Amino acid sequence: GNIFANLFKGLFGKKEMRILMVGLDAAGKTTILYKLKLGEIVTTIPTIGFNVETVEYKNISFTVWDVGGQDKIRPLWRHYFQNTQGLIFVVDSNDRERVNEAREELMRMLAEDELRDAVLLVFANKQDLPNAMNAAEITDKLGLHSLRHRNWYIQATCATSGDGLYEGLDWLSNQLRNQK
Amino acid sequence: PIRLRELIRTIRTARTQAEEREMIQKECAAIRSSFREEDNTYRCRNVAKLLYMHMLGYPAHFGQLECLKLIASQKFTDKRIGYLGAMLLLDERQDVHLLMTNCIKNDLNHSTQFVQGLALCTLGCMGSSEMCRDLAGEVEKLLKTSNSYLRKKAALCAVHVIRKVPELMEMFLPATKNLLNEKNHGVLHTSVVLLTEM
Amino acid sequence: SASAVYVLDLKGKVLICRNYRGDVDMSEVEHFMPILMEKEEEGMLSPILAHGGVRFMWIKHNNLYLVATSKKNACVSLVFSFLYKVVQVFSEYFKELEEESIRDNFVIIYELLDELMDFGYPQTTDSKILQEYITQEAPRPPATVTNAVSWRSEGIKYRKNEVFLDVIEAVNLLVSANGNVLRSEIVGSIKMRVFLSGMPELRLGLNDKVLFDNTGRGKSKSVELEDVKFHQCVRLSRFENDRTISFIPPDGEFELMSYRLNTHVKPLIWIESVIEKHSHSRIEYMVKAKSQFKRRSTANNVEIHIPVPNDADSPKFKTTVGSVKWVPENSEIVWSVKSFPGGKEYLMRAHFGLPSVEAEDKEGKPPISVKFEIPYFTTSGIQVRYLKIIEKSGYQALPWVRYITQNGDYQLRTQ
Amino acid sequence: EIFELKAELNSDKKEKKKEAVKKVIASMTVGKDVSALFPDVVNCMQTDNLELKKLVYLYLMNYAKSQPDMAIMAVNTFVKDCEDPNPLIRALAVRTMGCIRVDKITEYLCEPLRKCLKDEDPYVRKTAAVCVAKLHDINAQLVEDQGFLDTLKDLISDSNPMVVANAVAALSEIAESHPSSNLLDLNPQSINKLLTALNECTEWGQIFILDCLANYMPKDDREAQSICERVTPRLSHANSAVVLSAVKVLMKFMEMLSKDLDYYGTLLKKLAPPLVTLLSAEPELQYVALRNINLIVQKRPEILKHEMKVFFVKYNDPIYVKLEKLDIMIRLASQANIAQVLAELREYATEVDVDFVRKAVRAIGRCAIKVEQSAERCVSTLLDLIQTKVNYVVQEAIVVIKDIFRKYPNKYESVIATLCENLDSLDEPEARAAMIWIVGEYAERIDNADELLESFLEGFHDKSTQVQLQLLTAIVKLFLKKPTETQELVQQVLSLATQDSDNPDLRDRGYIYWRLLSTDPVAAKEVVLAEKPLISEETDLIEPTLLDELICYIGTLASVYHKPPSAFVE
Amino acid sequence: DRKGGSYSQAAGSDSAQS
Amino acid sequence: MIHFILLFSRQGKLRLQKWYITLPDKERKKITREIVQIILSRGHRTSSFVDWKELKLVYKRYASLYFCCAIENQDNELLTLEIVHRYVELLDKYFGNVCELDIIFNFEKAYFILDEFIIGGEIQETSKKIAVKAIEDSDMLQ
Amino acid sequence: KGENTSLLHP
Ligand SMILES: Nc1nc2c(ncn2[C@@H]2O[C@H](COP(=O)(O)OP(=O)(O)OP(=O)(O)O)[C@@H](O)[C@H]2O)c(=O)[nH]1
Ligand SMILES: [Mg+2]
Repeated sequence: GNIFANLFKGLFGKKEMRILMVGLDAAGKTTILYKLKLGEIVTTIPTIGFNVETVEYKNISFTVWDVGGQDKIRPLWRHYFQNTQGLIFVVDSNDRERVNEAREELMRMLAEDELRDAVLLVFANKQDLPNAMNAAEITDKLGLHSLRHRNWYIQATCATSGDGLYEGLDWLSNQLRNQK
Repeated sequence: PIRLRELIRTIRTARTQAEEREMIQKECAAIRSSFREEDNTYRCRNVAKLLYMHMLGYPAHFGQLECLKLIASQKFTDKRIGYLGAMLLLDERQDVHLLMTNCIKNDLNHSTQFVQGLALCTLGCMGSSEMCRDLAGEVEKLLKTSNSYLRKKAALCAVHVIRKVPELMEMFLPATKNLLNEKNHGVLHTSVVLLTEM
Repeated sequence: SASAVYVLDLKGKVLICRNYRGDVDMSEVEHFMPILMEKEEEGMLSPILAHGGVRFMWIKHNNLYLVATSKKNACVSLVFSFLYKVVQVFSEYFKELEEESIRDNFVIIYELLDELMDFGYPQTTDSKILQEYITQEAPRPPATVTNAVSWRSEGIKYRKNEVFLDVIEAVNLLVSANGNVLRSEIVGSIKMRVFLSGMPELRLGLNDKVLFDNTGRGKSKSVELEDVKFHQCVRLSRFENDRTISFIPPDGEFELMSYRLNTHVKPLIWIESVIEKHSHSRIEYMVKAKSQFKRRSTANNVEIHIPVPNDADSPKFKTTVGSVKWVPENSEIVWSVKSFPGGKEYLMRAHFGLPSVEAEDKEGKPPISVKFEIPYFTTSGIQVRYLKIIEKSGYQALPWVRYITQNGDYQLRTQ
Repeated sequence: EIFELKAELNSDKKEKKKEAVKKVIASMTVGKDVSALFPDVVNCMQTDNLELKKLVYLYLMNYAKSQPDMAIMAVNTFVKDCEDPNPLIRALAVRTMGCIRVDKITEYLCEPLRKCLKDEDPYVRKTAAVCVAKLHDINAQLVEDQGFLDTLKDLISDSNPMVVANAVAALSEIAESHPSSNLLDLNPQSINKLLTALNECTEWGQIFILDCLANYMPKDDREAQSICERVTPRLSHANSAVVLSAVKVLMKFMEMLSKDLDYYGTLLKKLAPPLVTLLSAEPELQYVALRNINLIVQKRPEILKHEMKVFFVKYNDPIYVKLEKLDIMIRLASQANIAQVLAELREYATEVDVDFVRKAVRAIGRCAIKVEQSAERCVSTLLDLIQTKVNYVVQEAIVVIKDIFRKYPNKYESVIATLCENLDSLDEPEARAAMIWIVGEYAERIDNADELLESFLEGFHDKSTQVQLQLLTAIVKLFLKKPTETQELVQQVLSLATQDSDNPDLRDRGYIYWRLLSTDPVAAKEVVLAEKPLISEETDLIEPTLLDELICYIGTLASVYHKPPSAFVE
Repeated sequence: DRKGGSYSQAAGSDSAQS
Repeated sequence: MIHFILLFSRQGKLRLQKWYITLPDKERKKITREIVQIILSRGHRTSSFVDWKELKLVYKRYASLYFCCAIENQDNELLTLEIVHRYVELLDKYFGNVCELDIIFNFEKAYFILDEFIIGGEIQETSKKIAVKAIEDSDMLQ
Repeated sequence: KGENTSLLHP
């Protein structure tokens, strides 16, 4: 066999990668996806089903599959677990009562033997109010350090501002791609 | 990606029931292999083959997520294939149409008159007890428009919602008032049917 | 006591019919198809139907059902034997048993049907004997049918006198899911292709346990055949008297004796398979094949069928020896091995995906069946001792025989 | 088409006549009514070529009843062909003469039949013997007048073993329809002569030779011993029907044999290998073999006592064979192979056939009821099946538990707690009624019997008559046993079954229960909650009179269906 | 050669049993 | 409203199926088999109307392949036949000399035409040219 | 055949 075509394609960029968008409802997941794709704070109705989009950055097509946090859609996250390489968790630091529910949902989704190669991606959404915690208090409460064989990274992203999205994208690219 | 005509000819070439079942399984294996790779180019052919196999009497449970993925796609052929799959292999008792509510809502505000019409037809054909609850607001918005080609679809969707949800008829009374003067025969027939149902 | 022997098709059309008594109307065949359809759709379908006072007993052929209508209390076993004889005659005359020859060989088919049975009582069933009086390409009937010897035509002459034997073994193992074997029986099959001049009276002699005990040599390796079924040429009285197997071999290939005795030894091939099937996520097949047979024997064309999931897709096979391929038509993993030396150990690690949506109905757990076939290996240990070929004219025969060991009903129950 | 075919058949060219005959034969096989051209083909009948004569004879036989009047133009041709030097032509003419169902044609065929009865050719003799039987079946009076019985009887005592077997079969067929008057039975010399030609008969002649002995009844042990010794070699025949016929003959002869002698033991030992060999036959004959084993199992169950491994149903076995395998295992089930039977039933409960699962459950229940030593194992298997979360399996387990409790309820109190909460939402009438009966009769180990019956009383007025009766009986039993927690429940049941219940039997039962409660509640304990006697299990063994008659009818339609020969023929 | 084991010549009778 | 529409061939094979009632797959298959058996076991002078399961099952086949419908007992019977004839005419006009061969291969086109004509069991376009024009415009979109 | 025939023959 010959791999000349593959080498030629990789000389200018061939890897695309994937990504997932899961978390509690009203956690800034749709707004974060809109900011990553377009770059504006778009107001949308609650995600009854799901939203599928793609982001082109660093020569990698970062496809984002937004998943709602509805009760009827919480157990539907297993549908996107098939043929999935990445996973992004959106935390809701502005909902103290919903923080436990989000942590339980993340633990349930992380306790499946089918989703093992998807590295952890914790995004601190709603990072605009004083009640939002830091990048370590939320991780300590969620116990991200206790996830064996899981590469998790906590990043604070402001839905209204958009700061920290570039850092999260760079971290995801570094975790997915292991080349120069 | 085998074409629909080729699959139909292959099915017709089978004489014995066992041979036909073996051919159907051989085609379904390739279809499942293509679907597991997240194929998006020849997805329409795979969807058509799966629908043909299901209509001939073969299981099509594995081809449920593919139809949902194609419903939220952008291609017209892919959207039509997804709508046909949802109408055929999707029902209220399927339990996988809950995620289709978001796709229907997204396609309900589409500027194209074909995607929105297809979504409305699919919603009317496979209306559920919960889909109409979260889709009643959007149905009434399209019923007050002046689109002759969409007025009949809106009337049919409202009739289907009323049949599925008898308590939602109160939201259609102020929308069907002063709608008996439509020049088009289809719009008048839809209005008469809606009035009779109410 | 069949009333009318007819041949049906896959669409319910009677390819050919031949009434023998006329006590059953020819229009009753039309109701056989609806009756069969109703029986199949309700699980009550049986080879013997019942259309009111007429019973339609027939078997299922390759492409048509040879249904033989009857009205009285006819022998069902006799009808089945007649149908089997007719099928064998058709196979001998026509290489293919399908609708292609039914509509093309009617001229000879009608003559064969008329000559085979008269008034519902068959009289001639030997294909070799019947081929000398009914041909598709007529002289007086041969004296073999009238004579006692109806399985060896007289006057056969050949340049050489060579008889080829075939000691084919059938290793059938019924291993339960617990790991133990329930039904482990080996059925012998001595098929010989006799090609000699004249009408020799073969005197088959083997190392039978009963014969060794009678002669006083019941201490060496003797085959303990629980059931021995001799052919028509084999004299039952001679075998019953002193275990003397004396019979006239026929012209061609035929089954002389069919031994069948239980086996209490370990299986030749041991399959240790595991199923690490995740709940709608993936599946693992840690199947290991252990060859318990002698190292001097090689199991050529070893095919251990591993039943994989019906809806499994994107499967991966991590084996050691032999090619592993998944056939979606059969819904199983075929562990095909070309050469399997005795004592070898092949390990495979299957890995296939599964759809997220669960199946609507259960599919069952078909047993895993191996297709091992080791030639020149006799599991039962029975060896041919002598073959007394005696001819009135006097000639030096050159008998030959080969031992072939294969797998019969060697299925392994799944977990 | 028709005109062209008639013109071709009415020509002087043999090449066109043969083509016309072939086309006519193909049209009849293709399903074309060619009986209108029967008179045209009559002229082209006396032909030298044997290829066209057979087709003409077949057309006449198939077009004889349709046009009996036009068949009068073939008696002379048949008479001429009955004297041809070639044995094949004479045999074909004899077969065609007997195959024609013409009342005015068989009368003139007596002379050719008589001439061919003493034919030197064995094929001609067999053809004449077949034609005599055909004529007797068509017209018994004509055959009796022609005196063919004497000629048929002398056929058995002549040479030509195939012809002798054919004559014996024809005589048996004639006597089968005969009223038993002037039977063709023979003394021991005839039996010995038939046995002497049995070893020289063909595969088909063996059945004819062995069927004759099925009617004769031996009178002495020496004659029976000789018959058994001569039929012993038949057990090693490649033909499946020959082995079955030999087994039936041996079973019939064993009725006169003496068990004190060693002949009975040798016959029993030599019959098991034959049954084992027959069990490995074709799937079509598998049902026949299973029926024969079941028929002979109820008569001589000591032969196949140790044959249990071979009764296991295979994965590729047919439904008709799989169902019979369970019945065979149940009939041969014993404490020696109780564990093997339980293991086989457990594996058979994991299949996908609903009918197969029900049959396996019924077989397991029958084995548990028949053998009390495996009652605990059967109960454990039923509990595991119920815990398997299968609707059909759950119903089968509930039915099995209900059946076992009525038979062996002394130590069945350890399973009531497990069955108290076992998915009682199933709506199967055969399972809900059984559960209600078990709760009512076993309302001692369950502390929530009244609470459980509350859910079943919501629709007692419209559930079913049997279900309503079972619920009323359970409520009455609970009130009699524990009237403190079911005092209002009994009154509610009486009100619902006596006022709103329109069932006649149910209304009468409710009225009787109310009268008993209002007359003497203390006496209701000794009247309603009394110790019922031992329940007589339904024995599956056939009646001895039917078994003896079924023994002689082995391998026929009366044996597979397990019915008398006169209860299924028309 | 032939698959399933090479054919071997057979004896005439039990020479050791007379 | 039409509960379900099933286009079955004379041999019993079904070339089209569109049910407006959410029923189980096994139940739907059993209902289709029963409808095929009833239609296949009926003469040519049965009035083309069958009261099966309290449903006015109207059968009117103009060729080898037959047609079926399930209309509730609240409307006229000739309306179903008129709707079936109009649908057949529209399909013939859209396809052009429609035969059994084009139905099996062009099942997607027939399904799209049925969806654009009848939605939810009720009629959507009374005219025969407006529906054809809409179908052509939708097909030309790509 | 019987399938190539037009449904209505128009
Ligand atoms: N004003 C403001 N609102 C925010 C911010 N971050 C998150 N939110 C809230 O988060 C919600 C985001 O919802 P969407 O963007 O539509 O998508 P989502 O996060 O998946 O929410 P659901 O659709 O309900 O599942 C908004 O409705 C906001 O109320 C923020 O930075 N500023
Ligand atoms: Mg969202």
